[PDB]
Amino acid sequence: MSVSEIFVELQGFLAAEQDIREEIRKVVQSLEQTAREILTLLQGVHQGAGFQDIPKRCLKAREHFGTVKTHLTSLKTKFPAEQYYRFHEHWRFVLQRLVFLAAFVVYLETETLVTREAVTEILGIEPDREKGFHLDVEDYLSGVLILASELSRLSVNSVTAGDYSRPLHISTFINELDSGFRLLNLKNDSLRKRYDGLKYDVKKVEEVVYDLSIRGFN
Amino acid sequence: SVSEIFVELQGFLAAEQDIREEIRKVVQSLEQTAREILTLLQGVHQQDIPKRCLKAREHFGTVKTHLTSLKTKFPAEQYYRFHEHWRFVLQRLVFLAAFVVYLETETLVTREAVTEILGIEPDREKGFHLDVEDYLSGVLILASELSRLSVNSVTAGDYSRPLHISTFINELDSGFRLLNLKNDSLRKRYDGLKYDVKKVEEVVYDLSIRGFN
Amino acid sequence: MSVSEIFVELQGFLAAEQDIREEIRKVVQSLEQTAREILTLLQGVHQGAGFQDIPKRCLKAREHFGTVKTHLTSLKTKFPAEQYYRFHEHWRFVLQRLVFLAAFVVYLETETLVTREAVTEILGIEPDREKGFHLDVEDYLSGVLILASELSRLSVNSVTAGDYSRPLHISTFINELDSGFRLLNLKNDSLRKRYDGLKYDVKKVEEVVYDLSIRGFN
Amino acid sequence: SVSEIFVELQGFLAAEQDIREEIRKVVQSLEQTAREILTLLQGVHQQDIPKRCLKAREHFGTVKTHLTSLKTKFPAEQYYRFHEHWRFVLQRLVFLAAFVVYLETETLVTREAVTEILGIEPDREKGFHLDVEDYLSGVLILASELSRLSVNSVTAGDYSRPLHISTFINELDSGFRLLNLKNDSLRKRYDGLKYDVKKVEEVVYDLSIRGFN
Amino acid sequence: SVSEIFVELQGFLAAEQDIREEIRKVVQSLEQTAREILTLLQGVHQQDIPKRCLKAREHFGTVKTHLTSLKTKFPAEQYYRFHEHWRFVLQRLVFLAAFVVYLETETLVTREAVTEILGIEFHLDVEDYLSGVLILASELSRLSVNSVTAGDYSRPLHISTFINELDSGFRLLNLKNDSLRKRYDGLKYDVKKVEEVVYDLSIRGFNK
Amino acid sequence: SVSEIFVELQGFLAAEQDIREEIRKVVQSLEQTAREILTLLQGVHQQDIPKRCLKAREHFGTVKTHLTSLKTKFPAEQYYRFHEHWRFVLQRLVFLAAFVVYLETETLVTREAVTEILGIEFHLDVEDYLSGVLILASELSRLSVNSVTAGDYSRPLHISTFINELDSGFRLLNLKNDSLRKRYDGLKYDVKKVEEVVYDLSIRGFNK
Amino acid sequence: SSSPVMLAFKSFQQELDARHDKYERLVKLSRDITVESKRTIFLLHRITSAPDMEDILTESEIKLDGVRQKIFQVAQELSGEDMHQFHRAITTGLQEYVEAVSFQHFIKTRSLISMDEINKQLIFTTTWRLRVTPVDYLLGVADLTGELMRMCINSVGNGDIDTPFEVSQFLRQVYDGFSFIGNTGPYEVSKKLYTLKQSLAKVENACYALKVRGSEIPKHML
Amino acid sequence: SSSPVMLAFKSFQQELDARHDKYERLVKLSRDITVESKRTIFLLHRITSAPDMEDILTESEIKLDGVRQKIFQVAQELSGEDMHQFHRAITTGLQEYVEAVSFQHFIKTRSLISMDEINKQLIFTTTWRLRVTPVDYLLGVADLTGELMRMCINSVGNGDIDTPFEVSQFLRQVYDGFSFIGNTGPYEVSKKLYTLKQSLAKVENACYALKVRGSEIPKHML
Ligand SMILES: [Cl-]
Ligand SMILES: [Cl-]
Ligand SMILES: [Mn+2]
Ligand SMILES: [Mn+2]
Ligand code: NA
Ligand code: NA
Repeated sequence: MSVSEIFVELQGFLAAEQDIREEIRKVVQSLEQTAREILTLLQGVHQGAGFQDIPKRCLKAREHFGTVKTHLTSLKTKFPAEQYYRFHEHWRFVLQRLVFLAAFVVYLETETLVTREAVTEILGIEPDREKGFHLDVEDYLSGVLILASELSRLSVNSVTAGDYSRPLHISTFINELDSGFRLLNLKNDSLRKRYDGLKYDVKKVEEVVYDLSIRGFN
Repeated sequence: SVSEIFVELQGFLAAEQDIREEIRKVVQSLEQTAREILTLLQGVHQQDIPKRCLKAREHFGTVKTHLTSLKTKFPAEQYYRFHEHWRFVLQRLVFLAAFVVYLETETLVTREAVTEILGIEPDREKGFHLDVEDYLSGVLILASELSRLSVNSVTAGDYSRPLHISTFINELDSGFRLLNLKNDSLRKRYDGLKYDVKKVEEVVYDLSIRGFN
Repeated sequence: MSVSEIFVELQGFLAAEQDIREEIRKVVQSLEQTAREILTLLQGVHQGAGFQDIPKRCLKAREHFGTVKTHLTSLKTKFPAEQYYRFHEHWRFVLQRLVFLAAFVVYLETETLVTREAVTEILGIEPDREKGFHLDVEDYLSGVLILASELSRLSVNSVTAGDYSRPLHISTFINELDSGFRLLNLKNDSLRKRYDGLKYDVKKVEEVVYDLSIRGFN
Repeated sequence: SVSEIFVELQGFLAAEQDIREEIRKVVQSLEQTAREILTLLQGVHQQDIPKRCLKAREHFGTVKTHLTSLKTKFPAEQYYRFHEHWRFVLQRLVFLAAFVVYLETETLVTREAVTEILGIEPDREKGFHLDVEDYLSGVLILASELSRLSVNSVTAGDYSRPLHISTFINELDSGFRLLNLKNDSLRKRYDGLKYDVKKVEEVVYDLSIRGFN
Repeated sequence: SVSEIFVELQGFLAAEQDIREEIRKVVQSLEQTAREILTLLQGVHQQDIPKRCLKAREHFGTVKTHLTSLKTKFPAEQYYRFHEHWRFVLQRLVFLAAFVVYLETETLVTREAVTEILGIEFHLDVEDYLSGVLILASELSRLSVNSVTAGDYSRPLHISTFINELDSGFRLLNLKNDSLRKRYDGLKYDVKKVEEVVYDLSIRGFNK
Repeated sequence: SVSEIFVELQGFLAAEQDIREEIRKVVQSLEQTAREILTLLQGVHQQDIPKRCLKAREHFGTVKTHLTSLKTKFPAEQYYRFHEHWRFVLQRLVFLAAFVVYLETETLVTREAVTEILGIEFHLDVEDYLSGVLILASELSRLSVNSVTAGDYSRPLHISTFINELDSGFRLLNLKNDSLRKRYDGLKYDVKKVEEVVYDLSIRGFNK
Repeated sequence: SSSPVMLAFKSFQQELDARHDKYERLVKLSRDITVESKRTIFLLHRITSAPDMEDILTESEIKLDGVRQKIFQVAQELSGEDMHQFHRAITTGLQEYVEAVSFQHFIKTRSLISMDEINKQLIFTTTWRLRVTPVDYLLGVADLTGELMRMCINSVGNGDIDTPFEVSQFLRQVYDGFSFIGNTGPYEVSKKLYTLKQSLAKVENACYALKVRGSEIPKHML
Repeated sequence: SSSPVMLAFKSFQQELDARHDKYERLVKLSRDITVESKRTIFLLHRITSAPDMEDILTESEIKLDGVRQKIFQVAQELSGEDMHQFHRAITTGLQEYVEAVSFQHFIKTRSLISMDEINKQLIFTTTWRLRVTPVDYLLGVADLTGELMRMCINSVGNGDIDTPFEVSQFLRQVYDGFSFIGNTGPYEVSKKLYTLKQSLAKVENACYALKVRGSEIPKHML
């Protein structure tokens, strides 16, 4: 029967894209675990008490990012070009996380913001031009905001560990982030929702810098 | 340094936002035209049918041009990036086509035939695709329109249609039973099929006990 | 103090618009009660068993609508022109209800749909031109949908009371309503939400007409 | 008969929908300009202030023209019909004006003075009004910006500002205490004022115990 | 320690997750089989009963084996909460076993019999059994209609007394507000439809 | 009948609604007075205590009279559920009475004393009293800061011991998850701020 | 520690603790009233025109007796306290009881029990009493509606052709009553109105189907 | 009526009714475990460095004893049943118990009690036993966090300058643990992560304020 033929065909197609869904599920679990490892690793800087080998931690981190580059690059080979916007929602969270941790390492290294390109390169991702994985401007900005929160927390803890120079640099920085985000007319209304938190971050950091200033700490 | 980053980024968000604006205009067009076609057909529940199917066909004439215009509003690669903006009107056009072809031949359009009517590219190569999920969704909409059509068909004095529609809808039911639906919204729309099937089966029952072959 | 002067002034203003809010509250309660009276009155047609003086019920209804015209007209005198879009939300529900009951009476009389103008006239309302109360196209369509539901219910009950002529006219009618709403590109997404129910009404009525047809009732 | 009703109605919904489109464009403009002005001022937490207040003032120059353009997008009678489309950007412009005038004279703008800056009509007659609620909302935004400004002011080595800002914010607190807020969102924004007041009071405390008059 | 504790717990949750994976595979297989069987059973909606019943029961073999190779890939010493997609498939299988037992014998299959067919001693929850039976009742309503359509005016009358005994049976239960009560609320509608069929036949000279 | 029953009930609900209206008016008046009194009390945040205290207590007259003309416009034979805006005003009044009693005597006003001031025998719910007291604690934290700002380095030290006794007092309560527990969670923050003030003074030669 | 404040908060912790305990006890009592009234409603659903109606009615009347006993305890636990402070602890149980007794009473008399009639049975002498609130009443009656439409579809399912129409009329009057109340009653009773219109639709559709099916004279046999 | 079907549904109504009753009983037992464990947590909040710490710890240890007794009853009520069918009836009580005992145990040892250590005390011989699930554990610990930040702000409020930092470190490790778990655990434990980050923020801010205030050498007297 013609109808039955149509539906056995569509059955083949569906099974196929479910194999794709399965593969992507697995790889997303791997990147999620590597993201958790890098997370617990960099979150040692908050316990400033002691040695805290921040440059060493940054090295280990770069390693885990290499692993993320190979796992991530194991996908670009399998699936068609356009498909890489269809299953986006599966790796949106994990991707924004990896962007975050990236910008975190690079800040702990240079006290600046990773250009989006530098991020794609660290993660092993094709630019908007080449076919494969891409870094949605949305995912980028999201990771940057996660970073802003991480840096306000690290500001407080920095003061607690006797570090009075770091809070200042973090104030300057987070302020830069705020002005930049102000330049933007926020498309998407979940991104704007995080932008509402950015203000709380700025205020918190500025308040730390204040609490130092008025007690005679530059 | 950091401001230049948010400057270029401002550029990209502005560009993409414009892309979404254009896409929205075109989709607004395809939606109006879809309401028109759906009108021509809906006017069948109260009789010259072939005529209505022809008129509907030239209307699809307009639809095709609008789709080709829409192709030039975004990179063909970023299809599923903006798919959600036309998902509805697309499933709806698939329904209207399946509807025409049913009223004409009492058979189900092939996915390829639908793409052909709409003037879009086959799945095989680059262009504007017709997702399997969108297709099956338009087909479910068709099933509903059909149980409705069998009821109104009896009210109109046509006792032949209800039987053919019962056969057809049962066939669709089997076909779907083959499938293993994962997409949630599609599963939901499919739980509605059982209702349509039951409806048409009961119409045929009503015809049978009253001796109408 | 200048600031204190600003705020005592604004205090006067606020108290004022709260007196307006209070007045409108009262009048909305009056129109809500008259709407409940007309509602219980016209909802006797559903118990078709017996006399059901539909023309008499329509007379009483016209009376209550006169009362609604005087109560409603007691407002247009007090408050500025533009204010009559500010406090809209207070009488949106009641207004859509009165539109409904209006269209209901007029259908039970003539089996057609009240022109929006005819409705404003029955309620004692100024057209879009004159200053005072106006009938938002939104409120109108809403009342019309409430009507559609009322007429599907009345269709069923009509069959139950032995009336087999009414269900037919209701089918024709509700179908007209559906086509008309189809002509519209629905602004507002609560209006569209009711339009989703209109489809259920059409189907129900058509099914009644079917259940009659196949049992030999024209 | 019934179709003509929905035809004229289609006309009216199309018209109104266009009105809302135009309104949306203009409001998008006032929003961009508002981000610009807010930038000029925000750049005060790190020093030439009067200059920034002048530049901000000519920016309001642009704002006024855009508001007069917006007036010609809807009947002046249907003001509160579309008020919600610009409610935000309006409260925000009121905030920016109150901000300029505070940095200039350490006093609170009058509502009338705000309308004058924006180039809109007084409450007395026809035109574009400045609601009392919108005004008070912009004033609350100002209070927040001010507790922030006193903190950053101490960090900057200006120990004079925090005291004047404490006086000012306390005055606003009293004034609001006079009011009997019914509008819910406004009440909400006002429960935030206590936080600002407490903040500035604690800044002045910190200055005092450390012998800074 | 705290670290040791959270790697321990990470362990427990990882293991349980793997379990959910295996159970997901098995469930997929059983949903496949269940669909196939339903197909081979309707069937009567299209006529020789014993034949298609034999086909079905033969397919049940794959079912029993897939249940046996599960009492291992999972310690029944709990047993975990998730299985509500597991109880979905289980309920479908109950419905199909009851369906076959009905087509053959026109009786209500017993719990003991159902477990004996699917290969269970692991347990078959009462709620799951009654849910399968409710699905049956629905299929039998539909079937009482389609019979008449096909000329079989005798089957609707057997299905009638059967499902009426079912109604009185369920009316004996005191139910919580859960899945079971929700499905049970549909019974009265299945019963109502069957009753309508019996009436249509009676007033048209089939008062047998 | 059914009609008679629903016009009866329509009656009950109409009456109760009117009650809510009267109570709304009275509440409005009392919120007015409460604002005025708070103004006359801060005040200390701006210096002669006994004077402003006399003004406040004089304003409390309007309060007591408005409470008396309420035990009539409402049968206390229930008493209705709505009053959570009623208990808001009541809690504010408790806070103001405790405030005055503190400025004068630097002690915690008693329930008996508060009812004796507002004109109540109708009852004053315990939750409402403790909520008023919590508001006081907040006002006194703020005040311990502002004192220092004004040069009064002695008041912060009285407020300290007072609010610490309050802390230990509340730590005696076992609370449900309601409004009261939520407000109580702020106590520790008021206490924390006062403690910070005491520290700033001590290390700067005010160890008295 | 022996201060007037610490002592005052001791009496406070005692008073509060006491109220919390009484509350929990009333919650358990209300849970039992609820469960038992629900079982009573099921039992009344067991009824057909058959012989059983009588002994089912007496048996259920026994169950309801038990429930009233629970309520007796509740009354005791209350008297000496501001009831509108413990009310939110037995309100569900009360709504359930009203649903039950009004259901049974409809079966026996085909009429809505009144609030005063419900309260009459709720007087206990050795003398404690309890009064269902007009809102507990309206809510338990709203609940009664769903049970009535259930009974209607059941009676249709087993031949009955008079019961459906009776439940139909009664439900219709009740609906007209809730509409006559409207926004005058709490949001709580308004949330019901929806489900109410659903049950009314089910009943009215049942009766429509009957009327349309029992009116057909079939001129084609099988 | 004497049919095999009607009889089968009699045994069904009996089985179900039995499970429903056992369930309600476990709900009341769990409610008591919860209330009592909450009162225990408050009592432990009563603690300062003062003399009382000792007799408060023993007294609370008595309370917890009582709770375990409740749990003993629960264990009895369970054994002979599929626990993952009655679990959703005592899970809140179990989370509360874990919160309590882990709180007390932190006070006494400044370390997180383990799941096995919790279960040890939950063995009763005359022999019944109960096992807290890893999810009941993770959840009761998440709850423990809020109590810890409360204790931190309290100790700050009364001079204590070592406790704040200890609660800080411990809470920090716990947070790092919940992050190490991530999406691997049920949605239920993820809903916690938010409140967790809130409590961690409160604690860390406390310690920051202390460090910054105790490090200042004031060269201006009053
Ligand atoms: Cl016939
Ligand atoms: Cl100093
Ligand atoms: Mn019920
Ligand atoms: Mn807790
Ligand atoms: Na596809
Ligand atoms: Na105004």
